[PDB]
Amino acid sequence: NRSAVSGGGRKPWKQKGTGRARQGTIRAPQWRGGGIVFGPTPRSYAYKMPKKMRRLALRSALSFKVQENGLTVVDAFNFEAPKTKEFKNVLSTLEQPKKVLVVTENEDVNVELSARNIPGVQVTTAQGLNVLDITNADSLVITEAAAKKVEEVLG
Amino acid sequence: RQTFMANESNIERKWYVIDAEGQTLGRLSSEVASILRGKNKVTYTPHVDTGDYVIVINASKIEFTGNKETDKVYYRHSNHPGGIKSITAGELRRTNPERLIENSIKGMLPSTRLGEKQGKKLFVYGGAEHPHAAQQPENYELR
Amino acid sequence: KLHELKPAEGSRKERNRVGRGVATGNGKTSGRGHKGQKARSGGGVRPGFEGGQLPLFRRLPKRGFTNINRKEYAIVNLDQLNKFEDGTEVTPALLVESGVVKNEKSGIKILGNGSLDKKLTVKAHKFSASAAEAIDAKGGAHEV
Amino acid sequence: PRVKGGTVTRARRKKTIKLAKGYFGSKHTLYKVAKQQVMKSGQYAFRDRRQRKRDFRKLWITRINAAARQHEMSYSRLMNGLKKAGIDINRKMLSEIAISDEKAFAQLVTKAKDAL
RNA sequence: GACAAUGGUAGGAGAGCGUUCUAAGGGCGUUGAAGCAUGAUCGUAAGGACAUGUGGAGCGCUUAGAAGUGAGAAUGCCGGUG
RNA sequence: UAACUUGGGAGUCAGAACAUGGGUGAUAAGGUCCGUGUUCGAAAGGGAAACAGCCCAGACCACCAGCUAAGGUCCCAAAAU
RNA sequence: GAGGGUAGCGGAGAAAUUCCAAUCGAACCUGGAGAUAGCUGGUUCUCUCCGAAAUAGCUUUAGGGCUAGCCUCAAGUGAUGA
RNA sequence: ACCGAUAGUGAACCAGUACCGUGAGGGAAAGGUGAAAAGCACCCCGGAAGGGGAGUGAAAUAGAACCUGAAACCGUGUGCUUACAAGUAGUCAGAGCCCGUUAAUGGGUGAUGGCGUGCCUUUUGUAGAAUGAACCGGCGAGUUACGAUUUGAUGCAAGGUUAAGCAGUAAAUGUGGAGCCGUAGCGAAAGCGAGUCUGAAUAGGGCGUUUAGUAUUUGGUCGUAGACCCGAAACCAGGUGAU
Repeated sequence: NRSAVSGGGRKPWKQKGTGRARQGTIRAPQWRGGGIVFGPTPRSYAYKMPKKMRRLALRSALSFKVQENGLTVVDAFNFEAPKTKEFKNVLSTLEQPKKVLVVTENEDVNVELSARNIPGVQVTTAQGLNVLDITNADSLVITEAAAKKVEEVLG
Repeated sequence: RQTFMANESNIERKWYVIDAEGQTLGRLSSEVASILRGKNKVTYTPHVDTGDYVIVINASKIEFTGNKETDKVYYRHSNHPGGIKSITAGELRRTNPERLIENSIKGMLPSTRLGEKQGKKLFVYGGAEHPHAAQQPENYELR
Repeated sequence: KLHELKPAEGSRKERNRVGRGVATGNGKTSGRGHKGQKARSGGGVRPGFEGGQLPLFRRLPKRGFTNINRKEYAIVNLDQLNKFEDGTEVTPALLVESGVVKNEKSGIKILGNGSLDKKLTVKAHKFSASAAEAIDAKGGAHEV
Repeated sequence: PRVKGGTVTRARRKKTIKLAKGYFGSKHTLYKVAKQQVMKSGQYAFRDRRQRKRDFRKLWITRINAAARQHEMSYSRLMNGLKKAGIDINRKMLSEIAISDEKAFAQLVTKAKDAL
């Protein structure tokens, strides 16, 4: 702003005596190199919503996913080593689209190490289900234990 | 849009002669001016000249009314400080009968480029003989 | 879907910007007027008043005082006691739990507004004259 | 985000200069001078559009009067006669037939005189 | 369909055009993007296309979100030229 | 065909001419202060030569269609020598 | 002529409000500081509906305010309006 | 969901530099060949600068004053028109002459006729001889934080709801019930309570008995902060000056 710019303390010329516009500083907005009035300022954009309304925003997303036949249930993932090719094959066998979201009952280290370099594939836990992730994904793959945990913990 | 317009390629102009024996100066001038402008033709066009030529004989022997012999004065200025001249209508009739008729008629015509040209078709002669016999002028009866 | 998002109808409105040409309706003077104190940047007068004649809150006298030892009681009516089943004990430890008293300021006072139509026992700090007979009309007792 | 100007101010001013093609001197070159002339041109056209109808009606009447004077009768007397017979022909059609078929106009003149 | 209304300063209310960035979806481009110039084109307005020259590498479209979002005047500031 | 009540947001506190009843001035002022109407302000179009306030009349856009108001019909200049 | 002294709430003045770096009824530079301005100037895209006032009271007030009168939007009662 | 060379630090270049002042002190303008220097061997005009060929390169009007290259402004050639005429320079009508389009009841020019005293600001009232602008281009003015009220949307409903903190990707989600609003008012207060105060006396009167709110957010307005922007004569504090 006007005070932040360096210099511009004196008065460029006297108030009257010559034919020129009256000026007070060399850093006024109309000048070239002066301060900016009503620009952007650092702040935050986050805000909150009642707790009862957050639960409805997730159940609605899950229901919208299940109406379009985009929710399938599989057994556990007994991966012994992180292999991307094996996950690609099991995705092809299940006949899943390019975008897919898979949940696990806890943080599965072997499942998470794989499938994290294939475009359009993301992994979340049962507790940390997002609203953006469910809407963004094209198909949902859930394990039965994680499905029960979601049914119980989530209302 | 089917209104007819006249141009320079389909206009016929005629010559008429009018005698000024025993006629009021202003009443003769009022009817003559309507002939030079072509207002009596059915193909009248406001932006094209459609008038007819007019010859006026016997500029003298024109009659006034009332005391206009000595009570009608014409003024003019020479664009110099204090220079103004005057002359009566009676004096002007016998010193220059032609200029008296021209000024009255020309003051009844619009002062535009076309109006300044339509007034060039008027011919005034003091006597009773005109030298325009090569044309075909016809006697005109006043309305 | 993230590529078809529609907000609730009648829940969003575009703001108004002034000084952006004469066709908008607030171009030159931006809704201020001409040549006044209120037409300058920096506001007008104080919300109460400024200058002029005497303000209203200056020509009226002060009234009363305040008590340091003031006590305020949380009031529970008879109709609000119909939730508890008949023949049960009611305690300030139970009214707070049941959701009737959210903030117990200095005690529980029972006011006789409504109809009891029950056979319960209730104890509280203070009772009103009307609420005393209504509890004992159909049976029961009250303890202070 | 900083929204800087460009390709919007120039595209809007060149439309005004194009509308001023054919003007004298700087009135077809400078935007500020040319903008004022375009507003004046629009105001003139609105006024002249309605004034154009009066001018053409006065032209038909002048031509009708001249053609009627050759039958020893006036314009204000001719139009009164036609309405008595209920001819119901406007000035535009009266003028066109008075120069194309001079014999056709003579029939209408006789009918007006018959109705007095 | 039938009728009725539509001049406007200060000022109140509503529907819209255009610019920059972001998310998602879907496209164009060395067989030529943005920008620049011309044209006799389209809509009720702010405005939108197409063709041809130059140009040599990026850019639109749909729905939403945000704002350093629109210039003819301040004896305005800087540069160029009468 | 409008009035009243409760709520959100304003602007305005320099007015002018004409007709009419008065004060003041000098039965002066395009003077000044009041009451009662019209217009301008914020109103373009026609008439008064031109001329905010006088007379007629209130423009949504387009037409080379008709009848009227105020004022007019010898020429400029449309309409009765 | 050379070397030195007196500094701004202050110096010097055979006294004129005269001089203290082309400026002096109180020097110059930087900060408080974006001092205050009931005062002039300026305030950027487009369309549709409605549409004023220049009055009364009070005022350290008279070219500034506040309440009332007159304008606009929404929700209510229902012949209360001319 | 920060700038992109008038922007972003005053400074993208050897900038606190040039430059200005005795001194304290003030304080700039300047970015771009091409992928690769392959930066024009050689011929012609001179004293040289420059230019025309040839050659390198996809391109030399990319030739180092080098990416694109608008306007003001300055020059050359051409189709129509102009030396009797009184002009806010246009608009409506209109012959004549020259062309041929985004192919449409087409384009350029203009002998004549009618109407017509720029724009903005401020004013009862402005063509005003009241103010402002030489012209073109760029920049240049109601914003944000925290509270209050009102309107719309949404979740729950005699109930509604979190704060700081902890965990979690600076991540939007769980925990956290200190706290706040409402469900009951009246009175200066003790106090009473669907009824209270005044009053000897609900005798009358005042304010209540609607006894549906509450959390978040779009829009309008207000308050505290410079609060739509530019403009003083002045005041205080710390220093520099008797070349």
